Amino acid sequence: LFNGLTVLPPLLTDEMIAQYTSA
Amino acid sequence: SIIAYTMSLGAENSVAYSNNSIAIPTNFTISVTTEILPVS
Ligand SMILES: *[C@@H]1O[C@H](CO)[C@@H](O)[C@H](O)[C@H]1NC(C)=O
Repeated sequence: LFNGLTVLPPLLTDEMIAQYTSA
Repeated sequence: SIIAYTMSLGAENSVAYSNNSIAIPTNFTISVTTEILPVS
């Protein structure tokens, strides 16, 4: 892979996603 | 009052698997859906 630039997280995780796939 | 939950992806189910198993239906169905799209 401050000065008012904000980075955000996503709605789904690197984990849940890995759980969707399994299905 | 208000709450915050972890997001459940769906209801746990399972497929009864076995090396000599099958699932075949008996009754069909018809089900209308929708799909809205832009054109202009
Ligand atoms: C099929 O489904 C319809 C309604 O869902 C029902 O009226 C009918 O009896 C069903 N037929 C069989 C063979 O289960």
